Amino acid sequence: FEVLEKWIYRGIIHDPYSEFMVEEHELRKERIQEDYNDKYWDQRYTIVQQQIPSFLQKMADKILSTGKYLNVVRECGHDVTCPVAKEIIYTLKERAYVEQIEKAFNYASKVLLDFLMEEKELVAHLRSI
Amino acid sequence: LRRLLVWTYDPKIRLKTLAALVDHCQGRKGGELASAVHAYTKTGDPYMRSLVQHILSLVSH
Amino acid sequence: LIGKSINFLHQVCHDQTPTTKTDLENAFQGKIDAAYFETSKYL
Repeated sequence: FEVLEKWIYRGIIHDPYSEFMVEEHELRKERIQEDYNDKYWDQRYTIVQQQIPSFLQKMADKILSTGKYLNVVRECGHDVTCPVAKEIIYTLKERAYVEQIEKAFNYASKVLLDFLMEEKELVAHLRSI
Repeated sequence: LRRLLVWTYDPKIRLKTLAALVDHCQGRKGGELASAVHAYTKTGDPYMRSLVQHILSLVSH
Repeated sequence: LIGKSINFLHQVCHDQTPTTKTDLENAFQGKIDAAYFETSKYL
C-alpha cells in the first residue's frame, strides 16, 4: 500500500522496482509531442491480472484511473502532491482501503479537470469547433 | 535455542549479504559502487530491501 | 549544464554567485531546475 500511495498521490512511481498491479509500457518512443494512439487511455498504464491480490479487484478500475489522471498533470509543470495520506491495511472482510481509494479518485479527477479548464482551455477548443 | 537458530537468524542474512557485497563491489568505486549496492533493491523484496537501504544511504553520501 | 554555466560565469564573465539554489522523493527535479534557471539567466 505504500507503493500504491506512491503511484496514487503523484503520477511518478517512487519505487524503483515494478511489482505493482499497474505497469507502464514504454510507448514514450512512439508518441511524444503528438498523440496518434491515445496511449494513456488505452493500455500504456494497464493492470496485470496475476498481481491483483483478489481483494483489490473491486477497486481495480478506480485504482488504475486514479494515477492515469495524475501523470498528465505531473508532466507539464503543475506542482501536485498528496493532500493527505493515511494508512490502509487488509482487514478481515472490512476495508480501510475503500475510503482512501474514493478520496484519491476524486482528487485525481478534480486536479486534472481544474488544470485543463484554465490552462489549455477546453472551453474555447469546443467553442471554436 | 533449538540449536541456536533464533540467535543466528538476525546476523545470518547480514553476513551472507555483506560478504556478497564486498566481492561484488571490488573494482568499483564512487557512483558505480553506489549503483552496485542499489542493484539489490529490485524485486521489491521487503526483507532484503529493509536490510540494504540503510547501508546504501551512507554509501551514496 | 548548471556546473558548466556557472563556471563560465565565474572564470570569464564575472559577478560570481556561490550557492545557487534511497530517495529524496522529488527533491532533484526541484533543486536542479531552480539552480539551472538562476545560473543561465544571470549569464
